[PDB]
Amino acid sequence: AVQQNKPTRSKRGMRRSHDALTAVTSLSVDKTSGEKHLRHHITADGYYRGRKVIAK
Amino acid sequence: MIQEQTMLNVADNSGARRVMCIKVLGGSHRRYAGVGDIIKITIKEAIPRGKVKKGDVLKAVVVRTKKGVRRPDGSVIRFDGNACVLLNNNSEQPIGTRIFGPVTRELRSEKFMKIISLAPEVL
Amino acid sequence: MRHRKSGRQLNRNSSHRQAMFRNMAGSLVRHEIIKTTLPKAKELRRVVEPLITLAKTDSVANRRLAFARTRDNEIVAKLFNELGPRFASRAGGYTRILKCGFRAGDNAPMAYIELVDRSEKAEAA
Amino acid sequence: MIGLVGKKVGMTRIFTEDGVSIPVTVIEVEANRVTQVKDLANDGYRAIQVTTGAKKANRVTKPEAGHFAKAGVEAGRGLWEFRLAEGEEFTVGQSISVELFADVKKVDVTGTSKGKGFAGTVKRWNFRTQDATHGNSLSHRVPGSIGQNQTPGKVFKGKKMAGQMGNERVTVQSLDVVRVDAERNLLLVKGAVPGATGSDLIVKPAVKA
Amino acid sequence: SNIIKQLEQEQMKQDVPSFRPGDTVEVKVWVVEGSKKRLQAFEGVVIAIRNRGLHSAFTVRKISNGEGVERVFQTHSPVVDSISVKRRGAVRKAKLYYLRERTGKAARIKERLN
RNA sequence: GAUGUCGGCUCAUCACAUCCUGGGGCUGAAGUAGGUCCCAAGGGUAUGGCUGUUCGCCAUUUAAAGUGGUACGCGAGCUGGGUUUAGAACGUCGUGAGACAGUUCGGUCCCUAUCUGCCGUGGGCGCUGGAGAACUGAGGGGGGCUGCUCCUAGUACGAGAGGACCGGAGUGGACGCAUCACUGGUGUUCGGGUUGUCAUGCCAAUGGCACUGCCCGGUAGCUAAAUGCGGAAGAGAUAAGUGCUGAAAGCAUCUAAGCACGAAACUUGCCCCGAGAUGAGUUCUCCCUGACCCUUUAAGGGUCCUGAAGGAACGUUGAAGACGACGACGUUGAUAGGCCGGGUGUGUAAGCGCAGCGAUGCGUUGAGCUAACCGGUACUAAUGAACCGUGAGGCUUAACCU
RNA sequence: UUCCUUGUCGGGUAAGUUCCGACCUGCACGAAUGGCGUAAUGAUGGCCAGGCUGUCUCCACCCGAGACUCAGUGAAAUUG
RNA sequence: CAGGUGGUCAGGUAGAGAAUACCAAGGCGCUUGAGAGAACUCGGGUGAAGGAACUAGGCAAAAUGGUGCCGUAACUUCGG
RNA sequence: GAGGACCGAACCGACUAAUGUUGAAAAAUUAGCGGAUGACUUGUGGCUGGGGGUGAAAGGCCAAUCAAACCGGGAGAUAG
Ligand SMILES: [Mg+2]
Ligand SMILES: [Mg+2]
Ligand SMILES: [Mg+2]
Ligand SMILES: [Mg+2]
Ligand SMILES: [Mg+2]
Ligand SMILES: [Mg+2]
Ligand SMILES: [Mg+2]
Ligand SMILES: [Mg+2]
Ligand SMILES: [Mg+2]
Ligand SMILES: [Mg+2]
Ligand SMILES: [Mg+2]
Ligand SMILES: [Mg+2]
Ligand SMILES: [Mg+2]
Ligand SMILES: [Mg+2]
Ligand SMILES: [Mg+2]
Ligand SMILES: [Mg+2]
Ligand SMILES: [Mg+2]
Ligand SMILES: [Mg+2]
Ligand SMILES: [Mg+2]
Ligand SMILES: [Mg+2]
Ligand SMILES: [Mg+2]
Ligand SMILES: [Mg+2]
Ligand SMILES: [Mg+2]
Ligand SMILES: [Mg+2]
Ligand SMILES: [Mg+2]
Ligand SMILES: [Mg+2]
Ligand SMILES: [Mg+2]
Ligand SMILES: [Mg+2]
Ligand SMILES: [Mg+2]
Ligand SMILES: [Mg+2]
Ligand SMILES: [Mg+2]
Ligand SMILES: [Mg+2]
Ligand SMILES: [Mg+2]
Ligand SMILES: [Mg+2]
Ligand SMILES: [Mg+2]
Ligand SMILES: [Mg+2]
Ligand SMILES: [Mg+2]
Ligand SMILES: [Mg+2]
Ligand SMILES: [Mg+2]
Ligand SMILES: [Mg+2]
Ligand SMILES: [Mg+2]
Ligand SMILES: [Mg+2]
Ligand SMILES: [Mg+2]
Ligand SMILES: [Mg+2]
Ligand SMILES: [Mg+2]
Repeated sequence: AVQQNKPTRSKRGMRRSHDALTAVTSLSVDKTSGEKHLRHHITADGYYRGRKVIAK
Repeated sequence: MIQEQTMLNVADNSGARRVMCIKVLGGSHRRYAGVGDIIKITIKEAIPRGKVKKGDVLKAVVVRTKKGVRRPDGSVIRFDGNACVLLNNNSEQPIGTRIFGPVTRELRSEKFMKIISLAPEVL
Repeated sequence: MRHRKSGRQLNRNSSHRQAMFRNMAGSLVRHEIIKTTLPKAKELRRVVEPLITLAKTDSVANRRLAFARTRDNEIVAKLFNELGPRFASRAGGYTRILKCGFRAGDNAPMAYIELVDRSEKAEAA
Repeated sequence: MIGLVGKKVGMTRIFTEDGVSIPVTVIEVEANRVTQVKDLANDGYRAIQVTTGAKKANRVTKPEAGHFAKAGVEAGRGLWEFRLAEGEEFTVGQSISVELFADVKKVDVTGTSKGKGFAGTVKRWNFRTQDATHGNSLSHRVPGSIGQNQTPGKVFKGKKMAGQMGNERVTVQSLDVVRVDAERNLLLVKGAVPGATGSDLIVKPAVKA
Repeated sequence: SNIIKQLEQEQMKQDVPSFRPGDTVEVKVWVVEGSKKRLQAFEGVVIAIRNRGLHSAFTVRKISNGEGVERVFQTHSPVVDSISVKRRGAVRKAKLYYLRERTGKAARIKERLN
């Protein structure tokens, strides 16, 4: 099975109307280090909910 | 749970030993026959000098099944083999004069009272 | 359908899952904190925490039964000599899953899982 | 007659003293509280709106809370309407108990059947499986033909195909009422009713005989 | 749940004797033939027991008139009038389904001798 | 510059010149059972033996085993027996190469679906302030089969044999829906037995591998063979048909005026979907009551302040699920895991003691272990926030109030 | 090898256009382009029976690999 | 690049064996992963009752399976 | 201790089915299958050349090529 006519650039754009990425709504701010992080994820320096959970 | 091509033992003394169900009577596209159902059979093996001979086409009533019967309280009564009793092709009366092995009370009907009265044990 | 069923398949056969969680449980009690994918971490709880509950009653029967689940005497020793007494008063929930970033190689959701009492005094041994 | 909203507790059996096992479905029917009465003047049809169960105050929204406060009843886990037959009168805030079915012999139970997800044509429409052997190539449980040649040149609407099965409203009719236990908010009907354990059920007297 | 188990415990018999797979029991059931109701005995080996509270059951096997018969009883049904253990068997398994393939001397069961 | 060609399988759909069931007229229609014609397409409408077969014959059923259309429906769905390449052979024809709807044995069936269509399921925007619910029902779909026994009654009818209409009751077959209490299946996540071998230092005890090594059982879930329920009654308008009154046509006449009956068809009644029904409906509840500037001065633009109801997101998840969606829950917490207790399953662990030359047996012991189950329990993980959504909601007219 | 032809009769099956036995009416067998037999042999053709079974009645569940979602890479036939 | 490619070497336990299973010496985990646990396809496991009713056809599957001893028919070219 | 003897690995082959059919592969994989001391199989080297070779014979094979190979030339053959 294969196309009988070349689909247009218009049809191609309509199909991709749902391919748009959804940016992260908002980052959480740690209460101790004040860093930004994904909610429910530890920070880049190992903080989570105001606690140094990993020492690296 | 008897269907066509099923081989059954004979529970009477009519002379047949092995019969094969060739039709489940009583309804279009009917699939199975339980205890108390009439079936059309052919005789695959008989004793040398019985009342019936190999090749005859008769009717039979199923009296024992491996699938078993279900009682109103949920009980089951299963048997080790399938067995039937040969009936006259048009009169629906038992051909033999004796019944071997137990039967169930599903046969408790005026149509098969002859079988119930002859059975060694009714379950 | 999957109604009321539990346990993840993790794209492995049964014998591979059993071997993997046996190794992963041994690594968890040896280092007290490891980093793995979030699905593997959640299933590891149903493996390691029953071992800690088992290690609360020291006996040759429990030790052998723990050895059958781990196949490592160094692991069994630490379970009954260290982790048993350390969790004697805690009623379940000996682990803690902390979600972290995504693995660079395949964008897998990673997570740390650690024993809850991995405090500043764990540096003694 | 109006019906009641209950919850499917599960299935068990009742042994009758004469030796008969009756498979029953236990339906927990707590007090149904009338929250709104509709009439021909204001709404164009006669019906009552009931609620049942309880709900945590932190999970009810202000629009819903104001609706329950208007009636003066505690917030339940949902709202259901029942068309009133001619002669039935109910007041808002009035509570309706399971003893309404004291003399009812047969009921119709409505629920949401269990969801099977995406189901093939064999499971969903009882299609016949093609041959498992005898040369069959990758076509064991496929539906086979779905139409005729060029003359229709299309697939007819309503063709039986694979798709979502279950998880829909289903009514079982004419179920015998085995027992009405008013003091325990229980209703035992003979047979099986749609839905999983814990789902909401709507029990009405049998519209047929 | 608390609701269903409450409905079941008020239907269960309180005097069902204890028996194990391998014991030969004599079960007496109620047979109704119209206006009469007599007790029919059914003695055989217990080859399976299903423990489910009210839904408990056990299946008894016997050789009757050369035909092997198995009957599954609902132990809390009012049909089952009484249950009596005749002798106690000594088996290693919980389901004696292998007895279906044996007969005569091959289907013998050692007495528990407790 | 290719429209794959028989039959079968799967899946159908329409026609009515109807096979069954329904309604009738006539009968050389006593009854039963038929014959024939009219109306009627709602539903239903065999399994096998032989053959590539369609067909047909035969066996045995059934209320009946309808006739046709649909590319002799259906190969980007299956099959490849037949037909229809290359091999070979027989009969036959030909000097021969070869040939024969003559026969015989053998003989590669490709395609990841763009569009239409169809089955499901979402996103967007709309519906005129926003939001959360509950509905109305325009419209659409599903469903509609039937046997046998009993009573009426051995009555009506009939010389007898035989044997009813109408009406009522029970119980089946086929089909459909739902469910898992029961009976079972499965149950490579539970327990046990056991062969070979390797390892844990060795014994003992375990683990790995051998299709889950082979097996025996089996929880939850799923499920049929399991067990509940369904087809209706009723109503409206009718078909063929039967009529009442009744002229045209002093009679007669079912019809012309008028009136009454009349079928599984039609419209309802039953079940499901359903306000994108743009003709975008109804009801209930909830939320928002700040400034200021510019300009071409309007359904205008901008700044500051403000951010509600609610939503979404994230997290724990679900008998919900391809993904979305849908449901529950997020410390004022039982959402998941763990833990505790129980249940269930398996069947008397390990260790020790005793007996035995030993294999092994006995006692401790219905022991030990026990997945998805039940009841509990904040031990672990579900965070303070942030984000989206605003600030009283056009014009005209009419009835009401000012 | 036989068109007529599913010849006829017998056997087997409840039922056998195939099979086996016979008949001879050989459309159009026939004697080294061999005739008729033939033990053994055959991944040879036809037919029957026992055993066995998900081949089927009629499918159910389960274990894996894909399908599906996420990240990376990234084709093809076809096309006024 | 699941293909093809001559010769040599030949450990242990079980085994008739260079079969097969598990291992030694030695060498590898096959150059995308991570989730999910739909239809459907592929490769497998199990299956109530029935047991070829499937089908052109028992296709496929299931089944049989070793050693020793006992015992073994028609027919035969006397070997089978 | 004979055998174009028997069973069965290597080895040679290719009967059935499924898969694959823009393949892992321009002929394979998986499970079964035949021969397996011989008219056996295999390595290295050699010989036979296109109306010719070779052929336990299929018009088979002769470099993925065969009812007359391939390459260059006649050659811009001819084409109602
Ligand atoms: Mg993967
Ligand atoms: Mg579901
Ligand atoms: Mg079929
Ligand atoms: Mg193919
Ligand atoms: Mg058109
Ligand atoms: Mg063209
Ligand atoms: Mg048709
Ligand atoms: Mg007509
Ligand atoms: Mg109708
Ligand atoms: Mg056609
Ligand atoms: Mg086509
Ligand atoms: Mg062919
Ligand atoms: Mg030829
Ligand atoms: Mg194809
Ligand atoms: Mg198009
Ligand atoms: Mg189960
Ligand atoms: Mg040892
Ligand atoms: Mg190893
Ligand atoms: Mg293994
Ligand atoms: Mg427990
Ligand atoms: Mg046959
Ligand atoms: Mg045949
Ligand atoms: Mg012949
Ligand atoms: Mg000749
Ligand atoms: Mg010759
Ligand atoms: Mg032969
Ligand atoms: Mg991708
Ligand atoms: Mg080689
Ligand atoms: Mg090897
Ligand atoms: Mg799968
Ligand atoms: Mg089976
Ligand atoms: Mg069986
Ligand atoms: Mg058999
Ligand atoms: Mg057949
Ligand atoms: Mg057939
Ligand atoms: Mg085969
Ligand atoms: Mg096999
Ligand atoms: Mg040889
Ligand atoms: Mg050999
Ligand atoms: Mg091979
Ligand atoms: Mg040989
Ligand atoms: Mg030729
Ligand atoms: Mg070549
Ligand atoms: Mg020239
Ligand atoms: Mg030219």
